[PDB]
Amino acid sequence: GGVEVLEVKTGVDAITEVECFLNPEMGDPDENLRGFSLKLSAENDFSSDSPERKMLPCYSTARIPLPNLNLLMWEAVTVQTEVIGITSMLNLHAGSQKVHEHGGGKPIQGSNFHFFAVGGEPLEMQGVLMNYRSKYPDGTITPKNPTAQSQVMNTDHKAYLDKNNAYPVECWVPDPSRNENARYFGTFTGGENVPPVLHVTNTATTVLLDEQGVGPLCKADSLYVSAADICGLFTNSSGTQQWRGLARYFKIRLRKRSVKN
Amino acid sequence: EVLEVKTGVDAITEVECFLNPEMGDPDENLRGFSLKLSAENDFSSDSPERKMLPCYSTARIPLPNLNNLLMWEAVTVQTEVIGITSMLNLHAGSQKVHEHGGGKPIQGSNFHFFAVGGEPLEMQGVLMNYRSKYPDGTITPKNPTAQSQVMNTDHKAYLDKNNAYPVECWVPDPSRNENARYFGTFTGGENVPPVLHVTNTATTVLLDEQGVGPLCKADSLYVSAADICGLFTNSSGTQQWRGLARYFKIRLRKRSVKNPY
Amino acid sequence: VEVLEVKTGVDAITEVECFLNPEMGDPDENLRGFSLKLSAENDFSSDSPERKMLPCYSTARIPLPNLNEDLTCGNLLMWEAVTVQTEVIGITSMLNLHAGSQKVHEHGGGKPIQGSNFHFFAVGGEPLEMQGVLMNYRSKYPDGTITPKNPTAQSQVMNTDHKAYLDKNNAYPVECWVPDPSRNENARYFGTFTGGENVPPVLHVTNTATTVLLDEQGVGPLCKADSLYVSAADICGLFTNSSGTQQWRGLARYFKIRLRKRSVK
Amino acid sequence: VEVLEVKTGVDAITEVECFLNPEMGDPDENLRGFSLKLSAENDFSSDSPERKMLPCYSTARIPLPNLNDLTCGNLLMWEAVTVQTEVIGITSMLNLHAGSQKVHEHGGGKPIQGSNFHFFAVGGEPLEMQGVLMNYRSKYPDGTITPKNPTAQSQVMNTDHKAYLDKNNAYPVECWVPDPSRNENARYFGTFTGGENVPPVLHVTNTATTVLLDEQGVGPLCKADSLYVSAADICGLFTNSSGTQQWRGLARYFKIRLRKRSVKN
Amino acid sequence: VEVLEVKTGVDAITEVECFLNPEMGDPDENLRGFSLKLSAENDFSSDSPERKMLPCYSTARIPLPNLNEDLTCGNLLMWEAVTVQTEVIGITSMLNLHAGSQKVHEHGGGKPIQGSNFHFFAVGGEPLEMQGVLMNYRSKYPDGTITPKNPTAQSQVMNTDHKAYLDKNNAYPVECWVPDPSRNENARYFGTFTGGENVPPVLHVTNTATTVLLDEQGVGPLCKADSLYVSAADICGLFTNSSGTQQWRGLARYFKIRLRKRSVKN
Ligand SMILES: [Ca+2]
Ligand SMILES: [Ca+2]
Ligand SMILES: [Ca+2]
Ligand SMILES: [Ca+2]
Ligand SMILES: [Ca+2]
Ligand SMILES: [Ca+2]
Ligand SMILES: [Ca+2]
Ligand SMILES: [Ca+2]
Ligand SMILES: [Ca+2]
Ligand SMILES: [Ca+2]
Ligand SMILES: [Ca+2]
Ligand SMILES: [Ca+2]
Ligand SMILES: [Ca+2]
Ligand code: NA
Ligand code: NA
Repeated sequence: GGVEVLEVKTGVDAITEVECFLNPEMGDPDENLRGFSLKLSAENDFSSDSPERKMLPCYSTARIPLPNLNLLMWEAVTVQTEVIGITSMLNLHAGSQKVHEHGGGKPIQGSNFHFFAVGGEPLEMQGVLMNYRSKYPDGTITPKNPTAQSQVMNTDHKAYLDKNNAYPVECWVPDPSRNENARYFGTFTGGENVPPVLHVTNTATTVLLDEQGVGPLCKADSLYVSAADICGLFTNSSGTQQWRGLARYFKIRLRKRSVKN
Repeated sequence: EVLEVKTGVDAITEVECFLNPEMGDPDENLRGFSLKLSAENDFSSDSPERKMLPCYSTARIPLPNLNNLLMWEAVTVQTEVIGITSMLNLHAGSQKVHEHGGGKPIQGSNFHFFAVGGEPLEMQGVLMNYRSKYPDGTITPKNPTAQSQVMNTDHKAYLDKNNAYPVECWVPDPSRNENARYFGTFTGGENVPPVLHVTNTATTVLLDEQGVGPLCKADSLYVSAADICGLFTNSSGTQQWRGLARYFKIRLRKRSVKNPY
Repeated sequence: VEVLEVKTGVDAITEVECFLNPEMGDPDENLRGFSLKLSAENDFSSDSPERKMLPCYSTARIPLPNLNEDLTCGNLLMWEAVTVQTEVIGITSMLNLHAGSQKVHEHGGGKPIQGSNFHFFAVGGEPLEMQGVLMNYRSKYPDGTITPKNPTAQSQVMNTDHKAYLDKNNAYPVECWVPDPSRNENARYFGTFTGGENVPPVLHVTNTATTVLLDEQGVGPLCKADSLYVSAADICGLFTNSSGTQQWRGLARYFKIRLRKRSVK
Repeated sequence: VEVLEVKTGVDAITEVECFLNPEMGDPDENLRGFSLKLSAENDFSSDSPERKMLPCYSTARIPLPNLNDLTCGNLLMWEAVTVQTEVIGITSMLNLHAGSQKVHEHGGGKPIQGSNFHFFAVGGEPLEMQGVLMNYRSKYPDGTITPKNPTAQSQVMNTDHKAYLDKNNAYPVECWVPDPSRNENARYFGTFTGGENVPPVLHVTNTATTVLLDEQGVGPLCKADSLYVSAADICGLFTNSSGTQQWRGLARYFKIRLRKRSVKN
Repeated sequence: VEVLEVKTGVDAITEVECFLNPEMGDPDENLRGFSLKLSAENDFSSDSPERKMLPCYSTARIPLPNLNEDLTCGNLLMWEAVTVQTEVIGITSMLNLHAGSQKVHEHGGGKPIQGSNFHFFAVGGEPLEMQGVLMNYRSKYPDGTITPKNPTAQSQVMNTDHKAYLDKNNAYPVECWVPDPSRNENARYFGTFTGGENVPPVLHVTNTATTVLLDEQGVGPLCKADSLYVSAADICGLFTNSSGTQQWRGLARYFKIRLRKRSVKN
């Protein structure tokens, strides 16, 4: 969302600044519950595990188009990123189960995953499943023809994050054996009672240069941003639980680089 | 366009202030607390009272008139949350932890935030529930939609008024604030312990990557804060936010600039 | 004070070593280091805590080797505090789970001390400057304590009337006062508050750790009238008796402070 | 091995990439990456865990481009300089719909949580291990390699229990640790976090590198042109809807950068 | 000391390696590394813990190459400890949840070791200097222990009468004594106490970590009488038996210390 691209060229020197956000793809079970999943089911036998599409958070991604240009290529040098709306979880009056008789609502808590990537091509993913026998729904892209080895490392499960709201977060991780032309960062914190801990500051910049001083190079003059920001579980007054996600901001600086094809 | 730092005898000034917390102040005696929290309101019928909603605090601090032109440049800040030991009173009002025990400490979700800028803090609105009906005397996202639960770029505001912008509705906007520095941490959960450090030896440098601090437009500095420490649980089981004031000491220097006009 | 140069070498350096005992309330002669059992659920309009229930800040004034014996030589010296090594004394005493504490379950050991804690020290050349802040401005504080006077609802946030020196040991309740960040130009203070029923005490000891007390201009606290001021509060958590009653437990703090002679105008 | 100069030539650098699958017990063909359900409350005199209940260390020998023989010219060995490593599949624990006990009526499944151990090593020879037992009287199964001649002293430090991690899916994690008295030619890193309610906390990034050079600037030297990687990544316990519990493990990726080093022998 | 290796190379350097066993109480011959089960709720006026219930500090004197035939010199050569590498041994043993421990719930695995823990080591040129502090000054400590003498209520805070040397292994209860920050001029010590009934043990191992033992003047512990002292306490937490009874569990600690010869003022 909100993609803005600015190229400034003075002679030899060309800079592009990209600003955008990615909305989260938590499942959106109805139009009013944008940012949430469908309520979670539980205790499905591994042999009869058929999760509904709207229950499954997916990775977010966007292809950002750059000024269409040894080759000259756009090189991503820095990123500033932030999770947007962390204070929204201070609403304990709407929908959440009371913590006790006469108390306020229960904060969002529980397992969470915060992840982003910036690359010159789609993020390369490796599939790993909790249960290889899970039957995934139409509209998801999940590991093809999985086996019990898919519960550990099965090198058959290679994919590109090339479609928004399609690759379930539970099925896929960034592939550390690939991604030579992207930088990715994620933290998984698991557990029923895990507190969300989120920091915001406009003073943080991540440098995307590798050990040789080279950033992601934008093949075919396109930049890819990717995210997943599952903040935890929202517990309804009935006890049902729904994932809650938040959008992620990106500001990326790129420069024009002459490079070996 | 920034030129050189002025290096006279009177080229430095120090500003000190504190910001009181704006938790809701539900009666004349409960300054620093919110109204007791409601719970389990349907998203379609969520009408929080004003005194239940903590707000961001801010102050415009007028600076010596200087005047192509000189502007005050904020270089460092020392800041501290004031009165953290008041939470060691476990005899007053709080529910016993168990039969024969002391009162329950303040605990639960918290948010600690401050900013220093040369202009008002720029905010982005994000809601837990876009259908919340916010009370008279609050400034909340205007004409929100389900997209306001994720990122809706319509929701831009300046923190220009005290006791107005609820913390649950607004975050510092990472797409703006070019002339401010902000820092916040949200920690969510029923059982989160407050962890607060005080020392007069800690300094935050406000200079950006180019060595430039916030520049005080119109010879005014803006400080902003929110310090929701957690929930106070009354002996009845009702819960109220507790906030604390924030101290600021800002060092500024005179900076020559080309009038940007 | 206009600060000039550090004085040279040999006897230009002194070390002060001391400890501060904790002031937790000491409800009987056998329970030194503990508070009285905590009360709970007092209405804000009828909150009258007993003295022995209220931990207080510890403080001492340490007299330093006399400088400026030669009053009219026109070269004025003050001791400058440069470094401190400090730690909490007796942290392993909390491994006694056989005495007094409630069993964790049938046949189990005693419950460890845990819960809200506050660890704080300061080193200054004058008394520590405090700001009063109350949970409940209507609290009626007992004889023997020094607490914010004539408080109002504003005293629950920031009321600038409540300024005091930490000028008496075992008198200023920790729950009423904090170091004032708007003052203390001639002291350094450090504190961490961790609140909650189930917080674990986490305490580190090492004789290899040093805190430098010099400010941004390289100047440490300057000891007015050849006096060094140490202050502490080390509330370790709550001790839960077999009945379920709870008492604060505190421990002493050690200080080793290195000072040098500083010329001043 | 006496090290001489780093070689700087054209083919002086190589990269090895691999992953190690976890060895959690694999109690049936469908439950790769899990252990058998845990037994509990076995007397120390009658503790005989089944093989499928015991997570084991993973290890592999990685062959390197052949160098070299003192009679066949100059001596060269690969030196491991850096490693990039991470745990693969951490997001799979976001499946709370399959198998796991509901957290409460109408709730989602219980996340994997509880005791965990994350460990890796890179060496020029097999990892050297020291045996330590919870209970020296534990009878370990066919197919495992456990401390030989265990005694009560094996519950603390029995220097008899020395082994090389030279076999995958054989050395139970609960019986063995890396030996800090050996491993002169390897680097190892591990963290154990124990408890019923411990949250898994796992970071991934392709920007993180661990330098394997020692204080003299020397990395693991790959004897016989082989590198050894070792891992254990027990992520926590999976709680079935019945209340039974199973360990869950995940694979570990390694990318190791090596350079050619001249050596005397 | 379970095992000791002392190597003095051609280059006037000594490397000392040892493993120091924990002293948790050892209530029977099969429960090495554990304490006796804990008692609870003893009145402060009737608190008489049994010896086997009380973990004690571990210590050993390590003999070094005897340097000075001519002890009657104004300058002496002494061993100077420069670095230490240390590790807690056997942390993965706590992954045994099948033996002895109470089930977490019906059909579950055993309860992990958890609760209060203390991890401590020291390297010195002489015995570790200790300060006594008691939870309860009226505790009656058993035969075979060395505990603060003639304690008073001040012994529950700081009573400077309680000075001791850690001069006996398996004798000084951890609950009674701490390293004395007012002494130990010729030793370095490091400890972390984490208290609480549900605390998770968190233990890291790596052979890449080294602690430098030099003071601010670049001088390490100087080994008086050609002896080095290592000291430890590694209480990992409580083991909960299926009955509900609890026992401390401890682990051994490895030391690798590098020393050099220093000419010093007699
Ligand atoms: Ca599909
Ligand atoms: Ca690769
Ligand atoms: Ca591209
Ligand atoms: Ca601060
Ligand atoms: Ca302004
Ligand atoms: Ca009396
Ligand atoms: Ca008495
Ligand atoms: Ca030959
Ligand atoms: Ca060795
Ligand atoms: Ca050895
Ligand atoms: Ca080899
Ligand atoms: Ca001393
Ligand atoms: Ca000695
Ligand atoms: Na008192
Ligand atoms: Na196996």
